Amino acid sequence: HPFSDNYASPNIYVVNDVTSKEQKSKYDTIMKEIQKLEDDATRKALETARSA
Amino acid sequence: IEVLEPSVYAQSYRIKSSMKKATLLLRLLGGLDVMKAISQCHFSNKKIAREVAELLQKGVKDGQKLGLKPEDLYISQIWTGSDGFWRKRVEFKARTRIGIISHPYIHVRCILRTKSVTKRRLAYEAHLKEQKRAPWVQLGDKPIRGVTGGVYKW
Amino acid sequence: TDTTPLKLSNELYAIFKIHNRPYLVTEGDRVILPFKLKQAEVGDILNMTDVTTLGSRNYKLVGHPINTSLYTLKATVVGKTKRAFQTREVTKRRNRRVRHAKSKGDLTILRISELSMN
Amino acid sequence: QFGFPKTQVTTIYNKTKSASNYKGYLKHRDAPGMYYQPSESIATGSVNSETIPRSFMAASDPRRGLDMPVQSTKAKQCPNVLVGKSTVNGKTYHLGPQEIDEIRKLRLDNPQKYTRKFLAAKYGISPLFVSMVSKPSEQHVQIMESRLQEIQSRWKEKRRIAREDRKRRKLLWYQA
Amino acid sequence: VVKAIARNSIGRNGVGAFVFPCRKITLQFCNWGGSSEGMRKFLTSKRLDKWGQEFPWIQFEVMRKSGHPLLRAEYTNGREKVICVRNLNIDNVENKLKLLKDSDGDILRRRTKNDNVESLNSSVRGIWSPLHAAKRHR
Amino acid sequence: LPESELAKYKEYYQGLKSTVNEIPESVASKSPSLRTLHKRLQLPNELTYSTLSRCLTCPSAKLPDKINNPTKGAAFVNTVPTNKYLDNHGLNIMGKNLLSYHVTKSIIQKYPRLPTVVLNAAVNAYISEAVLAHIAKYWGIEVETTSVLSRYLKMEPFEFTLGRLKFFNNSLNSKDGIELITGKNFSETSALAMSVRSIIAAIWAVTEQKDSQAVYRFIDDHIMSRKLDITKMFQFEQPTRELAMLCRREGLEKPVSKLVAESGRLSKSPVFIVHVFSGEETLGEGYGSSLKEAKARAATDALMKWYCYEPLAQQEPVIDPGTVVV
RNA sequence: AGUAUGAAAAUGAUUAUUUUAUAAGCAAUCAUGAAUAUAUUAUAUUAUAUUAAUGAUGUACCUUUUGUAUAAUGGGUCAGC
RNA sequence: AUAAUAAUAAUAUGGUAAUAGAACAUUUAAUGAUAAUAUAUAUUAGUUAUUAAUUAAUAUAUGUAUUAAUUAAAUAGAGAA
Ligand SMILES: [Mg+2]
Ligand SMILES: [Mg+2]
Ligand SMILES: [Mg+2]
Ligand SMILES: [Mg+2]
Ligand SMILES: [Mg+2]
Ligand SMILES: [Mg+2]
Ligand SMILES: [Mg+2]
Ligand SMILES: [Mg+2]
Ligand SMILES: [Mg+2]
Ligand SMILES: [Mg+2]
Ligand SMILES: [Mg+2]
Ligand SMILES: [Mg+2]
Repeated sequence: HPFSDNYASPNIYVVNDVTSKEQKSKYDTIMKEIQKLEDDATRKALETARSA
Repeated sequence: IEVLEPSVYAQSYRIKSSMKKATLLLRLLGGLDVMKAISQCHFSNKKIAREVAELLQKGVKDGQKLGLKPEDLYISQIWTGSDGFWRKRVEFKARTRIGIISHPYIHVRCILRTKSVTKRRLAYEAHLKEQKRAPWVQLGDKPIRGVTGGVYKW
Repeated sequence: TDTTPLKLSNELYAIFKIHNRPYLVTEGDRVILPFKLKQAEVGDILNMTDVTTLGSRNYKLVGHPINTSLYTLKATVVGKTKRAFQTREVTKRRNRRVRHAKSKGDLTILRISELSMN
Repeated sequence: QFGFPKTQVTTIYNKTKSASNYKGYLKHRDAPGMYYQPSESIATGSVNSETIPRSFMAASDPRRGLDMPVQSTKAKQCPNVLVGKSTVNGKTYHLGPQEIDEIRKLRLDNPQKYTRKFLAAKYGISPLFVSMVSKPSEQHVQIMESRLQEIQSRWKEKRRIAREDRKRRKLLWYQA
Repeated sequence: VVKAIARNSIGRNGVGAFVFPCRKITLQFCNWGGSSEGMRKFLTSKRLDKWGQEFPWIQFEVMRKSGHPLLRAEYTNGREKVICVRNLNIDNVENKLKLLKDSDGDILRRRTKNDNVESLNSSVRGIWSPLHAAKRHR
Repeated sequence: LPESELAKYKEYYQGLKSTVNEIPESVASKSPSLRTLHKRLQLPNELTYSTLSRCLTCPSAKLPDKINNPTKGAAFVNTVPTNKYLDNHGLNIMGKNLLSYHVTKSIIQKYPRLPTVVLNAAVNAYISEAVLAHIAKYWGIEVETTSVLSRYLKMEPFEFTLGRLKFFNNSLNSKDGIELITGKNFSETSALAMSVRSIIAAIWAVTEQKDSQAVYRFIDDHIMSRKLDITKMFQFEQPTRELAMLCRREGLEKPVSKLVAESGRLSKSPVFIVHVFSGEETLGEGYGSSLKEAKARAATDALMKWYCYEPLAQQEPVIDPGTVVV
């Protein structure tokens, strides 16, 4: 389990091992959140329009 | 690019003839205008010719249906495949000798493209190539082929 | 030895010999030595201490190691790479076994950076 | 000048029978020192300092005084090639303004009767000069162009290609 | 008249300055996988650090991937050598790395007999001519 | 909802933006790519890593309305709005100026009396945009071809981002063979060129006082070291006339072409050697398959000799009387 | 002789690139022009790939033999066993 | 007092019948992470002194290895009947 800190030199670095599943999941979650937000806003706007 | 230029693809049914026989005729219809090809077929005294003509007609019809005008269509290429399941029969000869007769069945496929686009494009390409062509120079700088040797000979 | 007409010219070639193998170069050329150097690494610079012949279009200085005083010819090492891999197949004429003789010799690549009169 | 020994690019082998063989040249070795080896080659595409003529060097460049753009050939012997008549017998500026005007007028009037050659014959002067002086009626030019076009059309396939090749060659031969 | 026909300059890597041909090296390995044991050892062993110290113009990435262990190396010219170091030990891996570093990125290629020099400079002396020879033929 | 992933991402983005605005020194130092670049080109140590980072950062203020049409070809999701006072825009201009000056000067030194057009061409060859881009590529200045979101997902620090080149690059610009034609600002090559120029500018800035010629030396090592055969740049209309004019201008006898040697007349491929004499001084040798051709070649050779004259450093700076005009 | 799938080869037709109608032999190897194709570092005077200009070199493979280009044995090609 | 790698000097490295030593491919059993950004197979171009594996692009599967590696074994490798 190496890190960029372990190699005592600026040129050497370790790219982060973030599983390609976890990342995907995160992305999905973000998308969902966005949907919840934007859609909600749209709904609100619609309601406002209906009102007046 | 090749695929995009407007084409029509026509296929025969299971012709009862041998590939060789077919190709005997098909060699004649190489880059012919469809109508000309059809005419040729009409008058060719070979059994396969009828079917070929029919196929060509069908192709023309398809072209008409889908956008293209008969007088623009030429045979871009046309070929013979063996069709499926040829049935082998034994053919008994004198003494105990045995031949095995096989009854071949083929199919003719053609691709018709258009003189308006495809042919024009190829002509253009040819022209370009010609333009590119370096001239024959009398004292042309022909490279001194061979390795030098690390030593001047001049 | 009056070395003025070499001094005055703009184009100049040299025929230096590494391990007696003569290479004829101008500045900016890439010499492909057919062996691996251990003395020099990549990025190092070699001052050629054996130059058989310096030459302009019409004049040429010559001599068995001509004085290092007279010229400066120095090459930088760029690459140590091998020439492409080959399997020449060795066999006799009624013998089923074959001996695959593999070959991937090594090259050192130089670049003639400086080539001048001193 | 320099008093160097001069040499051919020598081979230990027979030059007549084996000049392309590199090994011979390699084998040959000459006594240490300076040498003069005249280049066995024309200096057409070259930009080498030992190729430039003294007249094109600045009056300061040390190479002027030195002797290595050698004048081996002598101009007395070499025949004039593709030269104008004005070069063989010097240029003349005899023709006045009135005469010039007249010539111009003539050109304007009848190009087929008073063609360039005819004009030249009349006034002891070059066709080129006449051309420079005076433009012919544009109609005539147009006609000529048309004729040229017709001629071109009349060509076969091969000839056109040949012409093109020739043109290309011509273009090339000013690169150097 | 004089008309200019366009052209571009050709880079000669070593004549002025010298850019170092190798730029990045990616040590690729796997936690699970006996083939990647030597690589793992190498990664562990301060050798990498030493290498970094030696050669700071070239950067060392260290990836974690499920397959065999690799040393993909990236060069100035653009090309990328890739050496799978399946089942090698520490020293062999190091040697491989060294090899990678030494090479310029250029593709491998068969050389003919004695094809040594490679110039883009017009011959100092001219190309021989029959008419401008010192010795005429017969 | 134990995790607000949109919030975290937003925070990350903000941080990135802040870093870009600053280009903090520590962060720059931490970046490996930048360090490698610095080592590679043997840059002077007065040049900081922040400066280097800045050089790689092209001016990207406001996201265009061309983004809103990914359906119409283009989408810009890689970049993050740059600081207006901390871009490479200023440096770039300076770099360009330097290139224009110095390269040109060098060319002049090499070849006095180089026809203006030819000189211009040479200059372009030395420092055209494409060439500069190529140089940049060689150096290893890579482009930020990864979306911010993607980066976040990966969980890579800002150092890496800093190390990369940063401009409004069209993600999805050559997919399915469709290329959205845009201005100079959105081309990769241009960006690369700018970066190159910026580096030079930076160098100049750092070494303006301690060692003024350092920048020039660097340029020579990198830009002027590149081979260009000046002989390949010329193309003459009717050179004979020009030659004659030149002769007239100078103190030379009128030039005359003359046959020196001839072989294979009456053949497919003959050889005619004609020299252009001015009295006795041969002014240009010229070979040809025809006489006319040979003559032309001779003239061309003469012209080349006149122009591409390369005087020594021991000479006193020679200044030509411009180009011959006819 | 299950059902799906199948860019496995041999084999046929066709198209493209290229070479080919003064040239003679295991059809390859090495040298070496030229033409074409591809290449998001061809910066090019670039690199690879394809291709019977041209030159040199070159008696198929196995078996059995003192010894095989042999006009001694064996094999039509490919796939499976 | 070992192993791995690298040096220096030296000696040795044709080979039928034959002897000796060391590897690789394929398939099955024991142990066994991982993942559609993954894998398997195929084509093309690279890479590693290369019957092998790996990289990139491409095509087809497949919610995914009897996968890496060490053992155990073999219906374990075919132009020769
Ligand atoms: Mg079927
Ligand atoms: Mg009967
Ligand atoms: Mg039969
Ligand atoms: Mg025997
Ligand atoms: Mg054998
Ligand atoms: Mg002989
Ligand atoms: Mg024999
Ligand atoms: Mg038989
Ligand atoms: Mg042995
Ligand atoms: Mg078996
Ligand atoms: Mg088999
Ligand atoms: Mg076999």
